[PDB]
Amino acid sequence: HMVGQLSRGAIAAIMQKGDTNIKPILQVINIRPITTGNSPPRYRLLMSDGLNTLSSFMLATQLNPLVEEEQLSSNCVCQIHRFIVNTLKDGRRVVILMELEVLKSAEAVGVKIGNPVPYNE
Amino acid sequence: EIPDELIIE
Repeated sequence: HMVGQLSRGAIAAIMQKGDTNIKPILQVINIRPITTGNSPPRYRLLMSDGLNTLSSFMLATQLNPLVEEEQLSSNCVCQIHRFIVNTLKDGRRVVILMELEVLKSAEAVGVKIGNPVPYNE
Repeated sequence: EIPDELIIE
């Protein structure tokens, strides 16, 4: 029951209740760089709580070494210890990951867990 | 879904 390892319902809680006290366990589905200019690179993530995916996660730049040294990568399972929500002028919300711990490496997990569907914001 | 040019603003 691999989905029992993920905080099912955390994405809805973040995006509907603005709950930032939870420390949810999520799976990275994908990571890619965001287009940037003359600045530190920035990374965006598609994350899963087992029920939903959400593509609006951004890594704080202080966490860039986790991506660049390949510890945070697609399929890994991580616990979010500190995050903030930012709401854009157009109404869409971005979740900025400030502190996280990788609980299980991508190589130890190996696959997308469950069948999460995109969150309807 | 949010484009790169808007996600960082």
